[PDB]
Amino acid sequence: ATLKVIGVGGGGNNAVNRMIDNNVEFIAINTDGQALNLSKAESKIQIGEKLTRGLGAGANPEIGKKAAEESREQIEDAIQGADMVFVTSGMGGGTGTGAAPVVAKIAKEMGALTVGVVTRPFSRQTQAAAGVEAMKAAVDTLIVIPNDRLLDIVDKSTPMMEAFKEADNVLRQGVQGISDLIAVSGEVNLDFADVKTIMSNQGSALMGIGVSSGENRAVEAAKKAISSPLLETSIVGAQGVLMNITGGESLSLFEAQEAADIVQDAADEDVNMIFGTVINPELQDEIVVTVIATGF
Ligand SMILES: [Cl-]
Ligand SMILES: [Cl-]
Ligand SMILES: [Cl-]
Repeated sequence: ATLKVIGVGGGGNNAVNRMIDNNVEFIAINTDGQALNLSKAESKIQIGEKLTRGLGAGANPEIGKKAAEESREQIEDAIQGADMVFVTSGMGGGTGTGAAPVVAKIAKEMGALTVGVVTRPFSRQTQAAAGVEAMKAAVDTLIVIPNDRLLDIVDKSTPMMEAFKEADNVLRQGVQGISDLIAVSGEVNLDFADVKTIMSNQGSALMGIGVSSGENRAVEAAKKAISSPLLETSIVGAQGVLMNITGGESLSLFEAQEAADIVQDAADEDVNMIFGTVINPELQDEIVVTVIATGF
């Protein structure tokens, strides 16, 4: 499975520059031609050249949205061949904010599992909130992750793709009535209220993702999956919890039972829990635990 990481706008370009420093391709997209010159990505696309001709360096999301639509054909050609796509506009609230949803819409309408990666903190009248809402509408799964843990999505790409495929199958079948899902990785400083606005009023779920390898991998992966402030409060009171651990041939029943215990003890006593264990060679020595909390 081939992955493509697309940084949109100044923020995404800087994110992409850091992640370059494999089997993952990097694309940089921006309305600002001056900034793409500073991108280290092998694939660069300047979008909306007709639309932005004569303008200066602007911060209008609408220009970015229409810039991406003007260059739709160039974007499809660069994404062609991608199984999964990571789209992020990074720490910026300008054109990239508007272009990034369109890039995801293209990746999605091309049949690639499309993940929106949000590093910019948010919660309502900021441009950040508007962008996050727009991205949410366009992607299969939105994932919120600390800016300093950004390299994890490329470093641990194969386990992450298993987690996003799990979220995809949960949505498709409406497991435990879930119809809307946001993913979390790392020490994301948020509570359900900060994201309640932009999720469906019934069927909303939060998925924590923990990945680890080496010694005490199962314990660490399971604890990271529930260590985010967002999962710590949501897991308490959660009427339902979907728990899955996936590893390679080396995954023992001891590691699987321990991970389940850690999640069960954190969860409510009356919680309706579904436990899953999967032996998947492709993970090699990596472990990934997903914990989906619903029914708040
Ligand atoms: Cl899809
Ligand atoms: Cl930061
Ligand atoms: Cl699998």
